[PDB]
Amino acid sequence: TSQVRQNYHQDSEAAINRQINLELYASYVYLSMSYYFDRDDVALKNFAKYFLHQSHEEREHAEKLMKLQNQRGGRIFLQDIQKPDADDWESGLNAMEAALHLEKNVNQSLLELHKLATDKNDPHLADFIETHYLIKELGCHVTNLRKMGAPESGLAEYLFDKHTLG
Amino acid sequence: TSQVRQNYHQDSEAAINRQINLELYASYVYLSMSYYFDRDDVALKNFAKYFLHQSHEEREHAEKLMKLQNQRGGRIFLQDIQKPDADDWESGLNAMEAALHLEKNVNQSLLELHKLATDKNDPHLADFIETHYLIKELGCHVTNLRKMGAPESGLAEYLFDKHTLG
Amino acid sequence: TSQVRQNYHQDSEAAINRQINLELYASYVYLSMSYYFDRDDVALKNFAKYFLHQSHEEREHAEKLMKLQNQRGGRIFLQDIQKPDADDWESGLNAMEAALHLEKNVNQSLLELHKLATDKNDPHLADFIETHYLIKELGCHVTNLRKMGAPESGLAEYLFDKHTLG
Amino acid sequence: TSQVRQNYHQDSEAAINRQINLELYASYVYLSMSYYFDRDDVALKNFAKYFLHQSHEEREHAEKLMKLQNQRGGRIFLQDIQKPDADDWESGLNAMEAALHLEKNVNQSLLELHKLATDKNDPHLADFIETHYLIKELGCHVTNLRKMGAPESGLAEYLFDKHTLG
Amino acid sequence: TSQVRQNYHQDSEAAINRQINLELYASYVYLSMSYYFDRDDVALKNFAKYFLHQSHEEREHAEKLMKLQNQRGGRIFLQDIQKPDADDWESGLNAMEAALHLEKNVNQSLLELHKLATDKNDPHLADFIETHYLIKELGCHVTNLRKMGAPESGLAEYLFDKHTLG
Amino acid sequence: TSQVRQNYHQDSEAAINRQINLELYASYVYLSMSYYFDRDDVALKNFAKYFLHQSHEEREHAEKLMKLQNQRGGRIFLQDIQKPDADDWESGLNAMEAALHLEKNVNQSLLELHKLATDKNDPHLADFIETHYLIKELGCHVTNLRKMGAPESGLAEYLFDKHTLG
Repeated sequence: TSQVRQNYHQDSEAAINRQINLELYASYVYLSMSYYFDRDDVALKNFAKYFLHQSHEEREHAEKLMKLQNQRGGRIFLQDIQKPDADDWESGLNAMEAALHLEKNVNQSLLELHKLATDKNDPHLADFIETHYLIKELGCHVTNLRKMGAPESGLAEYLFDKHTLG
Repeated sequence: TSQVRQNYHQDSEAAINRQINLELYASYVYLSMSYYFDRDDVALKNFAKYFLHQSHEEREHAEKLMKLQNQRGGRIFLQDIQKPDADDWESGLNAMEAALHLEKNVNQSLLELHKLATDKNDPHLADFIETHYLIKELGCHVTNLRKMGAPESGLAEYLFDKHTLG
Repeated sequence: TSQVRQNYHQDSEAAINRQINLELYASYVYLSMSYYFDRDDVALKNFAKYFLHQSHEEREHAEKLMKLQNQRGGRIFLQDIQKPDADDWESGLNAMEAALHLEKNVNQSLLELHKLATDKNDPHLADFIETHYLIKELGCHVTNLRKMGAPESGLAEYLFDKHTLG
Repeated sequence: TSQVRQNYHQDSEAAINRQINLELYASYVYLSMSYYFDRDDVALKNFAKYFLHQSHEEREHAEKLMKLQNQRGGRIFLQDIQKPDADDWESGLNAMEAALHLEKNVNQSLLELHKLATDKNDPHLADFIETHYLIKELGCHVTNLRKMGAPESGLAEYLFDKHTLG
Repeated sequence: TSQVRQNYHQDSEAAINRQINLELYASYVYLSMSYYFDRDDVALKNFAKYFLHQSHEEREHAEKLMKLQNQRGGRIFLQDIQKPDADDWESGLNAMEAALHLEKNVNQSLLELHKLATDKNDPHLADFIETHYLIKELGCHVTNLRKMGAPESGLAEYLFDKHTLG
Repeated sequence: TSQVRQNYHQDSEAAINRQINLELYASYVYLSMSYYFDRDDVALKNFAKYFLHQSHEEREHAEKLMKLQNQRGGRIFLQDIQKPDADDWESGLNAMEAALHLEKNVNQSLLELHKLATDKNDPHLADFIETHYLIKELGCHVTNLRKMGAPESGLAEYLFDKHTLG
């Protein structure tokens, strides 16, 4: 090629295709986590709308990644989206850790992306990718869930529902 | 099975899972066709902001099914989300006619859903596709693009962009 | 054929149109009666403003069906609007008795429509019609008037005009 | 017849009960013309707002007359309202021009009744005619389309649908 | 038959009189359930607001039918209103669970009233069922109390008394 | 048992409960009647919106007794709510006539409840009752109607609706 591209590598153009999927995955996942806490033998809305909100949130990420190609110049190639690993997320504490673990791999994907954003001397790519993500909050809640009665306390969670997910 | 269920001939619960996927696909394909029209060798923002905005709405077509599952008593099984057929489309009219067939499909599996539902005695289920699943539109856009010299008269597309999307 | 026709059967399409020549007949009837009461020599000034609104808000049914046909892919085939029965409407209940009578045939045709709307298994049709038009109220005007002494008492007349229809 | 009747010929009235039958027909035609442009294969919204609007405005045009009758101590004698004429109208251009002829006709009948007003010195009858009626505006559209590429250039009666009817 | 009665079976009516009396019983229980908690030896003001609030809504649900009955031209025939069933209800958990078993009952008598409608095609009757009824909320409640410790844990049905009924 | 019991006797307690089932019988009776006038073949809308109110504010007396009961340490032992005599309520005053005739037996009971409150020298019960429920208003209405010629003058009926019940 287009009249726009310049200093943009074919590798870099493939990676975003890769992330565009991975971030789309996470939306699928959190989506999957969101309605598990909406079903009655769990009944933990808030946990619901928390994950639905992280689901809408990574549902973007991509959507801004797709802007990043239709702007650096590349072409967006979309691949299927995968069903999640589980289907009964056991509990609040389990979920978060899973979310906890899902958000690392997502970020690992980017950490090597900037490592590709430097090896191909793309500063307009050596930006934008470093500041829209990151974990740790999803840590914490783990500690906040660990030290309580989770995932036993069912009581330790219905309280975590109000005073940290309200 | 669970505690809320009653008068929910499982057979339909299976199908509920299938719209979930279906409508998701819709939201995928519309996601596709949305960020092609942001491509710089197309640059048709409004066409984007339209498809970008049909994707979000057929997504919540599905979000507002996974709520119907839990509710009537069911259980939500997700599956992979397959890519669209392209992977990057042809023209506004081509995109338009596209959704047309697509929404005709996603509507086909619902009038195929009223039946089975309009039989297995689920007055509940009978009144949540009856309240808000409808396409007509598009079909009436298709017309507005053909008659104007689309999909070649690029001037037709660009004027359609500012007047029936602005 | 039409590009958005789907599950829309021809028996249906032709019976809609047969219903539009009813819903424009009453409008003409309610119009016919609205201005028998604007006559200087009975001059029930509300019964005039009442049946007027009725002819108005029963030319809106027939319109909403025209919005419907055109939305289901159909084609519209209007016919002559016959003229009501008789030009002198006598009095008050007798026209209220007329308007009752008239509403009931309009109801019975829609019941012949919906009964036809579940033979071809149309969800969209059968949900559109049933969410709108009924009747009763006039039932409680014929009574009142028959209960007060109408129509044969002129003081009964004017009072209901001035205390029910204001 | 009547006590209020005065200076009103037979003759004048009958000449009112046939201009009502006319103004009525015109709305029935404007209806037929407005919903023609509400189809899925025509797709002109502002055309469908226009004639529907003249539809009501002639509805009223016929009503004022009605009251004129009773005010004149007349007796309205309603006849059947005839269908069009046309179902396909069938382009933008070919519609107004059939309304122009439609409007040049109804006005032709105004003038005769008014000459009937001067042949009976019915001045309260004349001043009803020369207040809020007549054509032209259709004309200046008719020219506008032709000058634009109708009916050969759908892009014409499109851009006329938004630039003079929005 | 009655003048407004049309397309209404005996049979449908006498069913309404057996669904009225039922929604009626549905309120009485809630009262019995509200003021149970209004005791000095049970001490949950929020539960007490919550079944007294249901008690007010099922009564409305009962008034809604009366009105349809007559509106259908039916003749309401009231019966005794039977008593609970229970005076000690006799914890938070156990109250909910009998409210769930209760709501499933009255909904059962809806679904068979609805199917009653289909076996005659009574579409005005049918739209009164699928608009403003059903449970779930009681489902999604019972779980929470269970998971928290109820009835083995007054500290739970206390805590649930604020954090989901404040 | 009880810990807030003191100077509350068991003739009292068992007479309070007896009084609630009185005051719920009134509600049921007013409710049987409100939707009597809602019948198409009487339709005195205000008679319906009044007695409907009476059935409220006499379903609210009974509730004000349960709060009292539980306050004074007691227990609530509700019973079957017997049904009103006759489903057809004749006319306007006949319903009014009954309506007084029925207040005179809730008051008569209360007056019998009070004499029990001084013979056991209760102040808090003897003050709560004498500051709430009385009668006569209806007394004036039975007269007005009988003065006008009710019920037998349907015109005396409907006016009283409009000028006194509105």
